[PDB]
Amino acid sequence: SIVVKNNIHWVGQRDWEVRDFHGTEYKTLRGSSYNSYLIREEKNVLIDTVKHKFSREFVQNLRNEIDLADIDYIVINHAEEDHAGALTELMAQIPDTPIYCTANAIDSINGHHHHPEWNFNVVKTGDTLDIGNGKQLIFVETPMLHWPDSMMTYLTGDAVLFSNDAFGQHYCDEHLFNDEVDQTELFEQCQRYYANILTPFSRLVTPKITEILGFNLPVDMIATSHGVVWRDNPTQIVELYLKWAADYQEDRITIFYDTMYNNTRMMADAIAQGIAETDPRVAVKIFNVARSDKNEILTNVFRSKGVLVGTSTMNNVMMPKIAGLVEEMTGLRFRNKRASAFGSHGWSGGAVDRLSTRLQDAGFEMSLSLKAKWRPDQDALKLCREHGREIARQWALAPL
Amino acid sequence: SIVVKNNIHWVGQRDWEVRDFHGTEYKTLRGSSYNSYLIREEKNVLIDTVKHKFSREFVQNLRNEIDLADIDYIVINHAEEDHAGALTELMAQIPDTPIYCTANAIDSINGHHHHPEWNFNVVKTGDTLDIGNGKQLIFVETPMLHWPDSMMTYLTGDAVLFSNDAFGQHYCDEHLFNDEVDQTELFEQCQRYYANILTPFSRLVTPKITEILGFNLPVDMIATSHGVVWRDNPTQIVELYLKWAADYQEDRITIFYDTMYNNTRMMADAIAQGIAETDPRVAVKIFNVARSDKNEILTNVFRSKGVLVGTSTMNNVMMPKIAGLVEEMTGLRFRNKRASAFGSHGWSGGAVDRLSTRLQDAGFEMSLSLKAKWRPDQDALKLCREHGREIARQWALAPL
Ligand SMILES: Cc1cc2nc3c(=O)[nH]c(=O)nc-3n(C[C@H](O)[C@H](O)[C@H](O)COP(=O)(O)O)c2cc1C
Ligand SMILES: Cc1cc2nc3c(=O)[nH]c(=O)nc-3n(C[C@H](O)[C@H](O)[C@H](O)COP(=O)(O)O)c2cc1C
Ligand SMILES: [Fe+3]
Ligand SMILES: [Fe+3]
Ligand SMILES: [Fe+3]
Ligand SMILES: [Fe+3]
Ligand SMILES: [O]
Ligand SMILES: [O]
Repeated sequence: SIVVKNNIHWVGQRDWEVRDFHGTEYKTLRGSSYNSYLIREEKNVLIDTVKHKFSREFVQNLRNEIDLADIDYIVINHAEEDHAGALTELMAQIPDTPIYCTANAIDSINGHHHHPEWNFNVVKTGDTLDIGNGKQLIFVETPMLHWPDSMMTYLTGDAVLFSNDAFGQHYCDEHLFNDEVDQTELFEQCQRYYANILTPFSRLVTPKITEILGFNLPVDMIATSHGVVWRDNPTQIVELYLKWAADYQEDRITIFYDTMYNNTRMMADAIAQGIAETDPRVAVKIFNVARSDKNEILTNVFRSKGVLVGTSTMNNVMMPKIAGLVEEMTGLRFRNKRASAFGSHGWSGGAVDRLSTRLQDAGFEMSLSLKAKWRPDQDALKLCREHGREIARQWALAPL
Repeated sequence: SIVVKNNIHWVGQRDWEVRDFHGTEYKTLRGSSYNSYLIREEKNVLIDTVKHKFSREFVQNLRNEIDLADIDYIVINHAEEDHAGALTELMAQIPDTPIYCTANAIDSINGHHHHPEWNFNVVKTGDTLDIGNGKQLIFVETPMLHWPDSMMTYLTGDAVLFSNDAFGQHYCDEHLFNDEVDQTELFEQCQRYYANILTPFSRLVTPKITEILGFNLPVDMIATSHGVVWRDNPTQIVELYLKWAADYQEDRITIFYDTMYNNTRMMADAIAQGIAETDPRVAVKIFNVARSDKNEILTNVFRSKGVLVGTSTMNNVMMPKIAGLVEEMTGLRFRNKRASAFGSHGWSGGAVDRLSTRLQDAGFEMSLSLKAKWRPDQDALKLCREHGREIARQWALAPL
């Protein structure tokens, strides 16, 4: 175990191998960690557990740190399998130990573990739990961030905020603190995490953070459930969340597509050239959805002021990977972004109009579409390049 | 080159490495071949070419077989890149050589190659082309099988039908004839080809085959553009096409799903058990779309009387791989099939109803949906197993 601060001990699990989260919809290219914490004052408190995969290691490591019978309280901020997965294994040894969680958490814990006989203690925002030596735990409900059962736990005196998923990231390292790891990799994983997970709940992020700041509680460290512990200027991740929640966008345009014979690809490249020669201020990224990392694309969309999506017509409908990605964007609910559909067809086409409608359903402000027949010749590529010019001028943040 | 029959020579290209067709939407697990044919009578006729990738090999191999200036006519049954890709390379050496094709083919050839100055000869069904020695070519238009430009070429005397894509399959082997290869692998690739490509055009297959048979033309061999040449009982593939075109279905049910925490998976397994214990006549297949071959799933759907599709609710919508697969099935237009949606959710759900609607849009006759909250307990698994019973009884081809 590792000492976080004073009597706070890290008893979590590092995961160097993990590459698949949420089935296969979140790629963790730099692994992850599942942070669990043991506070040892007059009372002994365990905050969260780990993924069920590492349940046998978690309990064994916990035994080496403390006698299981000496654990007074267990706090579950979040009952997702990556934090409450080892709960059944633990409660098998100490079935009488009280569990402090939200009312919604009782539903989610019982939903996964099927042990309603456990001793649950419903907490709400403002409720306190004394652990001795002048210190206490303060609970703050954070529903739909990102689950109905989500909450945070604040420790007085030591001034440590256990925020669980919030402000966390999928980044594995032997070092525990934020000032001990590579800043670029840390930032990338942080923004990747928010873009793919917390984007649809951005409207709830700002008022909740404002509420927490209203409590006037000092924060020396922010102990998340994923990745590093923020100790050096810990509120930097809070400020990033405030910026990211305000319908974040840079002067950036993301282009992604799928293709069978590279006809749509040639259209995408021509559009990009038109943009770059019209507005040098705009950053342009191009991805083939069949050949690229899906979560990297979505992170770029989150950063972009607008997107262009390409697809060829196949059996009167759009390419499936495009349809799948559009469905996902419909759930992430991006705001204040614009979009334009394009692609090639053989005869009757129809997939571009179909795509344009579904992008509109996803919440994008739609511009005119761009269509081409078979492989674009020099004249057709001019039209594609002209489309990029028209898009650049329309989506301009500032004149010229 | 290989002698097909008399003066008919195979001058195509084998592709052992190929794994991706139509972008990445068709996996060729056993490679493929691109069959081109050179007929040498009084006139010399080249039928189709090969993929553009092998253009330099194709021309060089063609030179070794015959002087390029001695080629009288070029026949293009189909202008898709895997058959007409090496055309520009060839016409650069012999620009005056006439091209015989459909009216729609002029649009598709020029669409890919941008050389409208080529000498095109529009042919329609019934048109003939004498090549000497009492032999001639007879052209038969096959629009939307699978392209608007598609046609077949029949050679009199030798009685060889050049059917291009039709009756072909993606199967690579050193041996050229159907009686020289593994029958099981051949059948599998044949059915895989029809299910993923020709299913939406099944209504056109039967009348077209009926029309061809009406011509009373003898067929000794069927030389496709993909895979083996049918010489031993060559009409067996024609009969399979007739069976497959009649809204083909066996006593079979396909179940596929995507999941994040295996909750939906446990539902799928319970449903299967309920079916198998209710109707022993039914064959059941289960696939995880994120972990399985997409084209194998679709081949099973083609063979199935009905399907069950599972998904969890993620950001109020369905899993993207499921959305993508449903979009593709909407294009394949399966007929006379039934479906049932299922899956797990956390709180409000909604993805199952969303999926049920889109399956209905895909043409499936929808039965009642099955829903569960979090991880199904013993009581919930009974309900899932009961759902399988209800489905089995409803979809029964015969009583009991
Ligand atoms: C399997 C298949 C199905 C197709 N279906 C259609 C169609 O329904 N409507 C259409 O206009 N073109 C259709 N096409 C033609 C393509 O849209 C055309 O070749 C396009 O220019 C290729 O786009 P891409 O190279 O960007 O993938 C189809 C092509 C293939 C291979
Ligand atoms: C990222 C994420 C988003 C979710 N969104 C919803 C939702 O919008 N509505 C809902 O009812 N449950 C939601 N859930 C909960 C899951 O539907 C629930 O855990 C389900 O039982 C898991 O299904 P599975 O294991 O088959 O993938 C979400 C879960 C995750 C991880
Ligand atoms: Fe979570
Ligand atoms: Fe988590
Ligand atoms: Fe084809
Ligand atoms: Fe082909
Ligand atoms: O989580
Ligand atoms: O093809």
